[PDB]
Amino acid sequence: IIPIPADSYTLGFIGAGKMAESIAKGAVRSGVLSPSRIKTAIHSNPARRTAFESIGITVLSSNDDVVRDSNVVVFSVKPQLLKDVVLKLKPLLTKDKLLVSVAAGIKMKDLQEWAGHERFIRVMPNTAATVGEAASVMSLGGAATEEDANLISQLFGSIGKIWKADDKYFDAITGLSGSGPAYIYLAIEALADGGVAAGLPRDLALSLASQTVLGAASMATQSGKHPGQLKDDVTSPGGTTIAGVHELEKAGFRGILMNAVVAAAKRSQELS
Amino acid sequence: IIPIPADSYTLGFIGAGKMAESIAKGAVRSGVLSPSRIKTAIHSNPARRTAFESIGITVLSSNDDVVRDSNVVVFSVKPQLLKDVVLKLKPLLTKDKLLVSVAAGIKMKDLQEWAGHERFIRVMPNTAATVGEAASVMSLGGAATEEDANLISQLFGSIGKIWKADDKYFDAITGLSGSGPAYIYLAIEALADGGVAAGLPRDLALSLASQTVLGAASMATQSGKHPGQLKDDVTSPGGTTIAGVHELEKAGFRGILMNAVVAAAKRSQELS
Amino acid sequence: PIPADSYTLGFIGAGKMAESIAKGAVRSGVLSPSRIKTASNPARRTAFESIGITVLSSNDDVVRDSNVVVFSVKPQLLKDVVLKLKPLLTKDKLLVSVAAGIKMKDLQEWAGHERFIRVMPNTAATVGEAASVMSLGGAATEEDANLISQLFGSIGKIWKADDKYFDAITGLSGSGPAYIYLAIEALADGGVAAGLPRDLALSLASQTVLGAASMATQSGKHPGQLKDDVTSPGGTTIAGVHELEKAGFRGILMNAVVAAAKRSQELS
Amino acid sequence: PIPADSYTLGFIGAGKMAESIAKGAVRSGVLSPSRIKTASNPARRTAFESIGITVLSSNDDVVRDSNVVVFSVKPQLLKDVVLKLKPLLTKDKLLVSVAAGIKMKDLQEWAGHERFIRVMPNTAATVGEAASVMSLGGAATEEDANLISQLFGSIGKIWKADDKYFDAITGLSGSGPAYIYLAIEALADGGVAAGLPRDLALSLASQTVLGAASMATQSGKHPGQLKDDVTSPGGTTIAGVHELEKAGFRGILMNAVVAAAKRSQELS
Ligand code: PRO
Ligand code: PRO
Ligand code: PRO
Ligand code: PRO
Repeated sequence: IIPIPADSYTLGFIGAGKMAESIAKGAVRSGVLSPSRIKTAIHSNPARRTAFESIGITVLSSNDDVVRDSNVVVFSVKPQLLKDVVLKLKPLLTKDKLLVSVAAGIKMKDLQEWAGHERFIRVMPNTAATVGEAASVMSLGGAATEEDANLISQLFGSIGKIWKADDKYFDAITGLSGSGPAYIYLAIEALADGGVAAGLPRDLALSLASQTVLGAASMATQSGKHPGQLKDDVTSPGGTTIAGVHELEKAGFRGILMNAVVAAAKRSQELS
Repeated sequence: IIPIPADSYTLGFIGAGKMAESIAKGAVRSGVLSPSRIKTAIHSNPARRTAFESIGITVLSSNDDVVRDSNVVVFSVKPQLLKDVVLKLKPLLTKDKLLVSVAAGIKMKDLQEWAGHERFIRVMPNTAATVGEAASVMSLGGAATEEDANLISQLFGSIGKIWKADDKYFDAITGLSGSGPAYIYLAIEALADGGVAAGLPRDLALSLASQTVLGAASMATQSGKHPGQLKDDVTSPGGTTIAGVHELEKAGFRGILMNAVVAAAKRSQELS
Repeated sequence: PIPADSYTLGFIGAGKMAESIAKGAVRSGVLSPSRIKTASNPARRTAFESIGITVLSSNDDVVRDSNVVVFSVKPQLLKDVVLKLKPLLTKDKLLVSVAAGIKMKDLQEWAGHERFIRVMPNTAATVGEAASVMSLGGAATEEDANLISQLFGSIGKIWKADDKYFDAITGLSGSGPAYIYLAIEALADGGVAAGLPRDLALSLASQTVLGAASMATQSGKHPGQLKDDVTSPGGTTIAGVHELEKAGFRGILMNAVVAAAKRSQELS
Repeated sequence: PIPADSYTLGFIGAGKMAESIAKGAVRSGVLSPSRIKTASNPARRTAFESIGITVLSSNDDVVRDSNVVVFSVKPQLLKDVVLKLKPLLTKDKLLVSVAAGIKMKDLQEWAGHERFIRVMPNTAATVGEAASVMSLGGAATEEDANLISQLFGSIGKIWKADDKYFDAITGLSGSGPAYIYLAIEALADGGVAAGLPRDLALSLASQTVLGAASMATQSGKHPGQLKDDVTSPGGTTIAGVHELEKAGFRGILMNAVVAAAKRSQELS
């Protein structure tokens, strides 16, 4: 358990999907890494190979060599495949390498057993990694150090925001930050549909819906205010806003979003 | 109707509230122009005076003089006060001066009648101007030129996004981009409450809710995809996301947000 | 490997579905009636003979003379029919089941080999607009799959899917037509409620549904984008869409598919 | 009589609908491009020229050279366009409006005669599956009606109805497609909710809806009878139907048609 060189470490991606690509592009764009310090492996796909080569990253032909040449290894293969991929690589997963999983649903306990050591970090990002606005959370294996954690905070700080949480919260986090985008995509469509129902042109309605939601969320993220206080700031007496809010409350809007989160968290638990 | 000098115009703020401050700071930050080209008038308030002076803007003691010395005049007084303010200034509101109103609910027809001419532009921003992510729309008076329009698009561009729309759409716009932030503030709180209901710590739940909403909206604003396609991208077969979406649909979630927009638009129309 | 242009096809079970597949294959020229065989009912006999197909008197002989065998007997009877024919079901013969609810695992065990394809069509086979899905046994080849794609392309559209999805498919493409029959009737009733004559209302409802689905199948657009294209500002379409959304219309159709899939699973 | 086999057709308004009609009429051989003429975008010129149709530079000349004239300009513009052309709108020329919301009474007053037919198509014209209805001006002949049935039979189906029904028709065939687009999406979402892949779920949802509607349009059966045909005892289909009925599904689609019809009436 030698510390990972903060400025000079090499990063290996096992699994070359969208999420790996988003992390690699983000890390390069923000200067956390240069492409020469990143490796990935691809077998079947010439298209995925292009995506990585086109940003200056060397694509090797085996997972084995990616691991050998990497200080930090990020596993992003489909969850059902991960176990076998880890077991295959096990002899090369020496304790001087920091391992990271972004696989949905795979608990720390299992990651550590498969790898045979506890220098492992688990990250659950979400779909907004693509535009650098992910909501990510990380949990630490029993041998992951504070310096390991900071290294991974910096890496994933390049695709959005990142927080720390106990592994036991990850089902619930899945129902909120993992699944929540889709609740907001519905909301944006419905707002647009509402604008059209009130007489707006479709393109304007949709533009305004998206940006209105973006704006409100930015107010929430930056203002340091409770959401109740933000709602109080825009609800003028007997005005348009409070009329709309009242309809939401009549229908139990808040409860409906609570139910979604809860059901999704419950499904996450059931999928084990 | 001489064109406004694009590089050398002077700007006057009648009404020195948060919205005027935001536009002024933004314009200066982004280099659209220097504080020396900007004037505002304040009577009662030494605190509002500080806010403007502290960014290098000269505060005069009368509205009359602000207008005299300005090519472009932005009215941001409370809507109920606007009519009387305009009527008082009317002799000074000559056709060579481009007028702009950010007042909620005041129609172009009325602006033009009060001012006695048609070189008037109406801008309806929303509350996210504070963090530079406003959803704004502009309508043009009968004598406002394309160049006038561009001058305003550029002036305002510091506070968010701006779209052009007929004045007749503005009641409805109020129900969507004006009032919509409060719908999202409810949504953020409800998502947080949902996370806590599923076992998450409050601070994490709130941080995730806000950033999950921000991320989704960013995906919608940048991706070029229909919201339905974005939802389809994140709904894995039999997964957590679709379970949550299903609860939203069972409850008529989209129809509720439509009802809010429509009721708010209806209230806007009733408030005249 | 089955001869692509000269194979013979045998139908075990001579019901509506087998008739539809036979007629479709002939109409479209995939097959000539002389290349088709099938095996109490004089009326069913007529249906096959009337399109030029030879009706034999035993299942055994249909199998002997066929490269490809399609089983369309009632599901509860299939096991015994297959076990009876087993000695004749040699590996050079591609077997196909259209039986509702019978898993690939079971088909393969009954036959004693894995050169088996499962197809689940739906009721619209009758008018050549079936929504069908196929799963492949462990020894079914790509060429076997293409042969069956071509055969069932003659009665509608066909897609590939893992056998494990077949319960859920049943709740969507199997059961979905009924959801649409209710919708057509309710649309007609709606037209009448708004003052239209009944015959017109019904004609419009059916052809409106047909037209919309054709737009969906051919446009390459997401349904949401299609809905956006027709929803004029403050117009008639959006007013109607708003009533749907107030009532949770989407959710109700999701519930139907989910409950039907759950029932399919329970029926094993 | 308009010459049934040799008439020339003129499009005043060169939007999507006019393009769909022109392409349909050509594809099906009702017309050759040389027998069609049209007269706001240099891009729209390409769309018509690219299928062999001559674009003229004035509405006046389109009319002069046409036996049959189809008005597809935006409804608010139609009155002024007709009034401008009035001296050229002689009684030997059959006039047609596809403009939403414009009553026969008004069309006839603007044109100064009653040899006018009104057609309300819907969005599925683009794929040749429109649901259209026509009403006849006081001087439109049976032969005029047949000519227009044939023309619009090239973009889907067409029925006759009194002008007074056109608000309600709008709520049903005009607005209905969107109801179906929501249905298709919801059925796909339902499939995914039951475990299906998205692409398969969507493909199946669209084709299932297309198939069902084809059964309705071709079978000659009442929708209730078609629902009875697919609802097996205690099976998957009836479990899904039951969920629909628990929620009042039929009523919701009735509400949509009614509210849309009401809005059409309000938009005058
Ligand atoms: O609550 C209201 O009426 C004002 C107007 C839109 C934004 N807030
Ligand atoms: O739907 C699912 O299961 C995955 C996990 C969260 C986002 N998509
Ligand atoms: O939404 C509307 O008003 C138009 C007319 C029917 C189809 N779309
Ligand atoms: O209702 C049932 O169970 C069968 C299966 C789908 C079509 N009808």
